Amino acid sequence: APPIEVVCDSRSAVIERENIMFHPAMRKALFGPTPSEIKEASFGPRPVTLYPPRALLPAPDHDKQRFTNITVPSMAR
Amino acid sequence: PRLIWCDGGRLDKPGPGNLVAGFRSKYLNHMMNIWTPENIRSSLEGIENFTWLRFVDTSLQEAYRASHTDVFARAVD
Amino acid sequence: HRTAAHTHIKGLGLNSSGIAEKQAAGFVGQCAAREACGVVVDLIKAHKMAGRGVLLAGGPGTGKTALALAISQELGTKIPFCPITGSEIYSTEVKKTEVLMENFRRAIGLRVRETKDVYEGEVTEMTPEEASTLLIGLKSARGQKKLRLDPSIYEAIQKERVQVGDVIYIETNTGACKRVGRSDAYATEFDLEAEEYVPIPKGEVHKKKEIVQDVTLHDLDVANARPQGGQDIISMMGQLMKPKMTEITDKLRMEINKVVQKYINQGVAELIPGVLFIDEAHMLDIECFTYLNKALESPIAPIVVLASNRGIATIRGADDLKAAHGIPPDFLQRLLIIPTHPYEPDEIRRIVRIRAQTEGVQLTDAAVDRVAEHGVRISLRYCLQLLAPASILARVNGRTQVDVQDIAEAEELFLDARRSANILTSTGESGGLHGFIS
Amino acid sequence: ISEVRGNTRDHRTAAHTHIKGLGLNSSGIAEKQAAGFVGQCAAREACGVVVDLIKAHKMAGRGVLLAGGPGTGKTALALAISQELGTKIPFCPITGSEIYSTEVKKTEVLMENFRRAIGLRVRETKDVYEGEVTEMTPEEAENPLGGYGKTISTLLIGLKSARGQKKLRLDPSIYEAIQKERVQVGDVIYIETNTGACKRVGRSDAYATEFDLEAEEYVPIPKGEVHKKKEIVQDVTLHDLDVANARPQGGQDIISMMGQLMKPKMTEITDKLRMEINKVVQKYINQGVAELIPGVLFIDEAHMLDIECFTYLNKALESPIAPIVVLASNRGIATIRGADDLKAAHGIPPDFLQRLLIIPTHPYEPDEIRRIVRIRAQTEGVQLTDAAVDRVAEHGVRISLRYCLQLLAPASILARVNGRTQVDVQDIAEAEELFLDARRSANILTSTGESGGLHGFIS
Amino acid sequence: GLNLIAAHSHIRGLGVDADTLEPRPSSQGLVGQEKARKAAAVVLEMIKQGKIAGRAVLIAGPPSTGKTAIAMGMAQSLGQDVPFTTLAASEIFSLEMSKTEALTQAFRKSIGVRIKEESEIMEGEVVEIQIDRSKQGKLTIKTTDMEAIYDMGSKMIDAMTKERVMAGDIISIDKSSGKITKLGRSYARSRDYDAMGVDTKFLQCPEGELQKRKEVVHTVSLHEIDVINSRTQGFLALFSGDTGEIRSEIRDQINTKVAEWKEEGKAEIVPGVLFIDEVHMLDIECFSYINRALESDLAPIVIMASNRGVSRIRGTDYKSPHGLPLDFLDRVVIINTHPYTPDELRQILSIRAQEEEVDLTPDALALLTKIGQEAGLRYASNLITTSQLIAAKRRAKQVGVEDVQRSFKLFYDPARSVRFVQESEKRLIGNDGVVDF
Amino acid sequence: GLNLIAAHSHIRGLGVDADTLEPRPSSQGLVGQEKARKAAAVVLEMIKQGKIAGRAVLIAGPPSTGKTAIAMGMAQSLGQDVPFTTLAASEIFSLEMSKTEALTQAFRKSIGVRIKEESEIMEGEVVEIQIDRSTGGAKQGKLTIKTTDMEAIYDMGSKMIDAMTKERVMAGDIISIDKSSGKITKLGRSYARSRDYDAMGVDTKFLQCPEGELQKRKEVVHTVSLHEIDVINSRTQGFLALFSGDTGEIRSEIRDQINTKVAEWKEEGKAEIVPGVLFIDEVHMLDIECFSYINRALESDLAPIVIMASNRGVSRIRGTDYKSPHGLPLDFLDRVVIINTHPYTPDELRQILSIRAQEEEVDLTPDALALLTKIGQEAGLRYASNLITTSQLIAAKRRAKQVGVEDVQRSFKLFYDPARSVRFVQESEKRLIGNDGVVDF
Ligand SMILES: Nc1ncnc2c1ncn2[C@@H]1O[C@H](COP(=O)(O)OP(=O)(O)O)[C@@H](O)[C@H]1O
Ligand SMILES: Nc1ncnc2c1ncn2[C@@H]1O[C@H](COP(=O)(O)OP(=O)(O)O)[C@@H](O)[C@H]1O
Ligand SMILES: Nc1ncnc2c1ncn2[C@@H]1O[C@H](COP(=O)(O)OP(=O)(O)O)[C@@H](O)[C@H]1O
Ligand SMILES: Nc1ncnc2c1ncn2[C@@H]1O[C@H](COP(=O)(O)OP(=O)(O)O)[C@@H](O)[C@H]1O
Repeated sequence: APPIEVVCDSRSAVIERENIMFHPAMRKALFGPTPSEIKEASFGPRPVTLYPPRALLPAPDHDKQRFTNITVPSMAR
Repeated sequence: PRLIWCDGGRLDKPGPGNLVAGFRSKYLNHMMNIWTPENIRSSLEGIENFTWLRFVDTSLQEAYRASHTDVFARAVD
Repeated sequence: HRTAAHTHIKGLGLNSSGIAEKQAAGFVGQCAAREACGVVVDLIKAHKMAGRGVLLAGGPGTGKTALALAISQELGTKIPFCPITGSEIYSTEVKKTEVLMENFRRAIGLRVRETKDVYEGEVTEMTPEEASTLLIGLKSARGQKKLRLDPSIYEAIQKERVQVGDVIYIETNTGACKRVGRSDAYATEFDLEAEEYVPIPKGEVHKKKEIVQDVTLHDLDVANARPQGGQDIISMMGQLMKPKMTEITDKLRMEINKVVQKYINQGVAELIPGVLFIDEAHMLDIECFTYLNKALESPIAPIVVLASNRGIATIRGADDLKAAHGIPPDFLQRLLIIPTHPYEPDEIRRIVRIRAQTEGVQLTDAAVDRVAEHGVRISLRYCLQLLAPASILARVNGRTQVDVQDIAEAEELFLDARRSANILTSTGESGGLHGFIS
Repeated sequence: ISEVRGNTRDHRTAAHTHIKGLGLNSSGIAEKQAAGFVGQCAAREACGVVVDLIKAHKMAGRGVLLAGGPGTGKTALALAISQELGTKIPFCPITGSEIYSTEVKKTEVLMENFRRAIGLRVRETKDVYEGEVTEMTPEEAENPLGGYGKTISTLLIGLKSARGQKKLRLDPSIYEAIQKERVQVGDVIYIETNTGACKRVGRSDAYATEFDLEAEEYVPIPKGEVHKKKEIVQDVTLHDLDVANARPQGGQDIISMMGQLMKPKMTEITDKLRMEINKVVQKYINQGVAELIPGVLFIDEAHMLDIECFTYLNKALESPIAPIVVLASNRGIATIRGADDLKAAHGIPPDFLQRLLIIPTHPYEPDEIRRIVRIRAQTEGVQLTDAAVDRVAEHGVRISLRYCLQLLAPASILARVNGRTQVDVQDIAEAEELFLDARRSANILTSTGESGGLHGFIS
Repeated sequence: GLNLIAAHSHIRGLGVDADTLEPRPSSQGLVGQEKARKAAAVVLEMIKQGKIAGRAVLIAGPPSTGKTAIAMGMAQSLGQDVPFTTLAASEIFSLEMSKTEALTQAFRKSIGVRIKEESEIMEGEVVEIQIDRSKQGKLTIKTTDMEAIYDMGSKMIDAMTKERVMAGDIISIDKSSGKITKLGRSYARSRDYDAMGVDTKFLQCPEGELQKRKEVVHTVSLHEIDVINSRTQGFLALFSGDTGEIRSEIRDQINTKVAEWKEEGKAEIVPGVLFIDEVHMLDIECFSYINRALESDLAPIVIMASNRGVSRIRGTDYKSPHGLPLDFLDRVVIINTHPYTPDELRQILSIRAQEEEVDLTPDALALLTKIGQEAGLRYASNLITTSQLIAAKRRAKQVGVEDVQRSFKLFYDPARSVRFVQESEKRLIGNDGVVDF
Repeated sequence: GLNLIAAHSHIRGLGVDADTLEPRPSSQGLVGQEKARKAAAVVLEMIKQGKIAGRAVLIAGPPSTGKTAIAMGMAQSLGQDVPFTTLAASEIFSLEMSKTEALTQAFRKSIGVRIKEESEIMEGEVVEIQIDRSTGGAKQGKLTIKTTDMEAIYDMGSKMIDAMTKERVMAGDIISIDKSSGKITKLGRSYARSRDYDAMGVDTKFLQCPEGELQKRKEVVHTVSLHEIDVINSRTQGFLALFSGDTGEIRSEIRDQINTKVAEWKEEGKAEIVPGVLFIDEVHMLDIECFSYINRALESDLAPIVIMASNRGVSRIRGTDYKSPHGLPLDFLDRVVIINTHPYTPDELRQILSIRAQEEEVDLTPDALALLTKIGQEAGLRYASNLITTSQLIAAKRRAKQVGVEDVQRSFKLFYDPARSVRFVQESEKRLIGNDGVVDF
């Protein structure tokens, strides 16, 4: 299921939903840097830091099925 | 409704009608706070409470950022 | 205006010389207890108090908590008053000697005066001046006005989605901003945009008002321990990361006293010591009368009005000692004990009249005697709980005032505890298929 | 920065300061008044046999009980064993009221204390290049790759320690260290040998004044070698291996950077992990690298363990890798705490008691209390006359042993306040009324404290 | 100003002679308890010496006799140097940490580590940030007296960038570590902006020399070192309370390093005082740990109080003197107290009068002495405030016989409350039944 | 579909008259009980008044005498207006939180706030959508819609075109563009474009075009309790807690501030407070630690009326050891007002069995109904009400239409009433585990 949301019919409720339930600072901190940011950090004249210094997503501990639930038949069977 | 979720039902949204939430935010998070660097710098010289802060590898700004973010943003730091 | 069990209590009803007068301000009789509670109210207002204990004796049915609400409305809205029962001290997240200190820190009050300068109005331009400072013109329906912003409040405007002509609400002092909506002059720019189109405010742009407002020290303790509300976004998980009550150590309170005394010495805030009303103190066990005997000896502790109705009972948590009031005599010598005597039959009728003219239920004098008969012969809490159903049996049968017949019907529709015990024992004789299961 | 004080480096007097060992012969026969003890011959001989059992590595799950009344010397024998074994063999002195936790089951803190009691000694080597960087000078290759710019075959680093400097030729894939760690001229680094990726420690102290405000840590020059080929003995308890395999210390993600950021919680450890760690430690012993060293788990006050704990102790002592369990019980016929049914000896269940080598402990003679008083007095430094020694021995025989060892500190204070240097009879006769024992306190409590009234106690 | 007149406010130290240990009667608040105060003076003089580790001193006696008064006198007559810890026994029974660890932390708080050092800090108000985009830069800082221009090289320009320092801030640099700590803005730039932000707090300008060096004497406890080394950012745990069962290997490493600091002359160990108030609330599961924690070198001189007579021990079902097990009472030393003569009661009420600035006629003082002899101290001391307040209601300066009799008439002493309960048993809920008239 | 016949699916209200409060003997399901239903009618008419505190009415009586029946009648005779909350008194003993606070939340769940504010919505079939994404983006576009009456063209903002490709509005959908927020709830599909839908099921519902104007204002009425606002103002996004129970100890200053703002909402006329009903089923399962809190939560202005039901006679109180009537302490029995019920006369038993038979639609011969009344005289209502459902099925075994004596006498033969079960236990002692012994033949 998706998480329960609030049906409140103002614009502020939609803005607060898209700033809490999505909250792009944590998404940027979790997945990593934009390739434009990689280019401007790797063609510059001086070394500069990145706010996600590497991709902070943890490595999944199951190789064939990571972070989803969507499986498929197995050529084995 | 748009009264509770947006206007003045939330005790944190400092809209009109929720006249407390500006004052309470400022005078609990920045004036009367024991982690602001002004209220640390006066208590660092002996038996007092932030005696130890000189010896842990921090600074005043390290402690002040560490005492207002989440567990998330502190982990990104 | 809805009736509670203590709606008719307005104040203690004293003289100018501190002498109680009968049938005053809602009370009927009960002279010495109201005189003693008046002395208690004067002690709280005198500000020479760093922990005093007041116990209220007397059985159930007498007016113990009516005295406490009389004190709470005698102090006013200014001085804080925290009523907690004994059973609220038990938790599953903190120890029960820490919820006591949380109630003591909810008792003390800290009053701060502010002059909030609010800014309603439509944004006219968003002009970054330096290359930093960004001017904003706030157009009202009375006139626009320029405004120079700090480079940190602009990063709070910019997090909100304010673009061209959104009406906003800037706090000047606390720096708090809210986007109210899009102004109706730019309403039909497109035709199915999705905003909240609100009109331009037809007042000032710079409204200056002052607000007196209170803060309890427990709120200071919580706001200095853990980040609260504003930037605490990881709490939406819930399991381990929720704002669980944590063991606030003595070092944190010992520093918050330093900071609050600093802001009192600057003349910013004012200090007001409060009242902690712990009701039904027999539910407090001996692992808390040990801690109260220490925590009342601080130079910061508020006054504690304890209430207890029991006789010589067993102190909870230590089954091998009996004591008066359920209070250990280690602690009972601290307390100022006030008696609360029962009610004479000529002092119940006035309670019936006052409780009747509180609910609006008017009734003849031949029924006041019957309600007083049930008040003498059964109980006081029961006779006062027949004035409201009998009025329901009054306006249904084509009447306005309550006669003897409606109360004679309500005494059969609404049995008390005593006659129900008699039916439970005598009528419910055999324990079988159609009997009660003891 | 930190100012050093030139004061006297003394030590503090505890209750077991004077104990310095068992004081045996070369044949095991005890000798009275030696190394702190006075008398107590058979118990010291049996504890010497226990010490020999521990140092002989034949103990693999034994159990030793210390009976005897309170104030007779069980903890004294325990500290004597711990100081006799030394420091390089572990010793974990838990109590009975320390297994009760609120994060784990109480049959788990026992197993973690077993793992604290076992040590593992590992002998290895350490090969590092060390010191402050002077040059980072590349060298152009002989055959550059077509289609690229620079082609560098060997990168040169000049490392300068505090004793001698050295030029170093390296494989060019040190560059990914140097760009990621920001190593410059004047930064001490160490280069390992198994991988070869340098990690900066800090800016040196010689370059602490080229700028004025731009400051970080200014670590000094490594005052040692430039090519360490140094061997290391390393002692790790098996508790540390259990913790480091169960809860990993340093990770690179969000949730392990919340795990070390939130509070560390004791968690129960599954038995497959312990079985695997035992199976691999017993393999590295057979390779001849690591030495297993068993220690002592002195569970003091063993009558506080309830009947649910001895059941787990039977399993844990039947394990092939287990230390000795020196219990300490001072009760006679007692009710076991868990099952309130059986009145057993010592608080120990009769099933568990058969495993235990029961060592007795006898009361002290009325001419040995004065020798203990003399040793305790010359331990603290408090000197006193012989009639004072006889009076303290009188109080020791007639009242208690622990009470005559506590009339030495207020007597010394009143002595050097009154204006003397040694303690006489008058100071002890004055200090005996400022510090009552338990007996006269109970006499005042019963006689004067008649009943609960105004000026009375609360029964 | 967060300091109101409590019960323990007139006791400014122990009040004995420091030369020959003679407890003169009326000195520093305390009155007439000469033998117990002499014994507490001997205890205090072996505390400040600090050599003899881990004793245990029980203070028995009836209630309302002065067992916490002598403890607060010993707390006041040590100063801020030697620590002290007021822990009532019901604080130990927690739901996040067990009894053993929450009582170990009571021992770990009462031993201080004292270390003296030199703080090389730099206050200053920023005037002009000058960055040379060529790496180098120049910082201009001023105080109320001086003004200087310091060079900057590469990376603290980036620290300024990460801190967003504007012209007008109050920065502070710890040059032994090198990290910018922005303290806020100055009052000279409050006229500049109009709508301030949230984070900005205004401060005065720094005064004096820029480079401030000062010898400061830090004193931490071992509990501070234990909690800081618990987890990564664990320093806020000792303010919050978000810590639990700390492992024994951390405490072992910390005790080893404190011994190593004492060897190398960096640190000085100052043993202190643990005060376990109302020790009879501890169960046997706690005394079995106290009997071992008083054995190590790092153990404070424990002072404990008690009230109860021959009572049961909590956790078990057998009576014992003072509510303590006898294997623990063989280890402690006991200082008994005694009830008060009326000659001492009169001047104790006089001291409680002059503390609360309440004037008393001598007849009222004699009447209040008789009330204190017939009811106790805690009821007699609670009648000074009430008589003063009733005198304030009828507008009289000095309290009199009438006001004290009024206060005795209104409020009940605990001697008459028992007769009030036993007089009317049918209405108070005894154990089963209520009449309700 | 989720309307399976329960043990109380025949009660359609309290059944009493609302003009003279006369309990007419057979209406809306509740049949037979007269004096207790009149007292419940009086309590019900003083609930909807609102001008009374939280008081306490104790429905005491023997087992199976219609106590949950009267409570469910009062629940059905209020509608979805005044908040009725059931609370079996063993939901309080939790582990996520304490016990007194779990009781406080159940008090706060029954004080509604009813506020009424307007929205602007749009009905109508989409005629066509054109979106100018040409590399371009969501910049401009035209939306042509219609009702049966209206027809219109609108131009769209960027943050509306991003909601049109979000819901994938086709040419023929029946959408509801809430204008103030921008959400799109497709009410269905129009019938007239049934050819234009290929990626749908073979069985797919189709609506008609909406009738009336295309731009109208709705006066929706919301009603949320104080516990709702308490859980909302407790975390960052904390309303999920009241759907997952993960709320903990809510600090009391939040409840105090919300009790202040509700009064400030009432005095400004923006709101209205509706006191609800809290039904504490089986109140004898509370220890004295609960009663020492219910004695004071029934004191404030904001307290719902508590209705509660007790079976026990003179029994012990949990937590303590001393007995008391109804399992309740006497200082709490001073607060409550007791309604006593009575056992049922046999003709009332017969017509209650008649209502339970007509509810499940089971045909009965009058001889079988007489036998079933004779059984219910000796074994209670629950046994006979289960024999009805058993006897219908036993008649359906042998392919019959109406049940008879030959099926009630089989249901009475297989399924023992509890009196004969107690006799079976008393006459089979040595094999049933009493406390100690097991004998095997
Ligand atoms: N002097 C009084 N005048 C009017 N009503 C009173 C008076 N004393 C008591 N009451 C009534 O008593 C009831 C409260 O009893 P309470 O004090 O709560 O008993 P307890 O404190 O034992 O629970 C209230 O309904 C109030 O109307
Ligand atoms: N043989 C001994 N020689 C010297 N001192 C002793 C001896 N036996 C006991 N003591 C002293 O007696 C004191 C109390 O003995 P203790 O070890 O507490 O008994 P237990 O082991 O029963 O607790 C200790 O301080 C110890 O110094
Ligand atoms: N010798 C004394 N001189 C003056 N005041 C005293 C003296 N002894 C006790 N008091 C006062 O009596 C009160 C009771 O002492 P305390 O130790 O609290 O009794 P308890 O031991 O029963 O707790 C204290 O508030 C203290 O101020
Ligand atoms: N007046 C009534 N009208 C219709 N059915 C009733 C009536 N009274 C009781 N019942 C039926 O009897 C059964 C028992 O009632 P209930 O209130 O559940 O018993 P208890 O009070 O023991 O919970 C219910 O299933 C209900 O259907």
